[PDB]
Amino acid sequence: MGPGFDFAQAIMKKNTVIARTEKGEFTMLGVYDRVAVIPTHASVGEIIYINDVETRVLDACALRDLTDTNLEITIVKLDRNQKFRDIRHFLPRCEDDYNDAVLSVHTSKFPNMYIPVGQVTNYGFLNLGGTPTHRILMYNFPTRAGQCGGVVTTTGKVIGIHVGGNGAQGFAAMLLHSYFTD
Repeated sequence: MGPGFDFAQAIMKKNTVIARTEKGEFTMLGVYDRVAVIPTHASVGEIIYINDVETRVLDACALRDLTDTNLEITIVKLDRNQKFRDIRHFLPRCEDDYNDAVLSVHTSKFPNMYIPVGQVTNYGFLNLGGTPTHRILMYNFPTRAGQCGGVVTTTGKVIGIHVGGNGAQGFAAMLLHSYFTD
């Protein structure tokens, strides 16, 4: 409908796959080469389904900050025959607040879904499903089950992946450029 949705659509069309684990179907953001991200509660194992194709996991790392607190991001390297478009230059370098964000989801249940969520707060600490979690972004939109792994964007930036909600608010884990230095 406008330039926010335009940027969101460009990321969804080239940099997402549908990931399936024993814990469900998730939107998965490809970042560069064969490296992607997914919420840690997806419980990635040695094998994952990517667009319904059986795929070996070459590496998976559940990120924690330097205080050994959960960040809810798992970085996965996939034994896939094709690289993602490199989108690391769209990642923010520091923790920040944002205006006018879009949450975009692509699953069997919610295809081609875009949600304008408005203002995004640097919320910080969240008790997420009983797990102390840091670097949480918050938006005042009643996001529901199935939208986990959803990409949060602004015009020109990919800022986070959806990891939960409380029925009134939705929460995303920050993506930072420093996670994907190779």
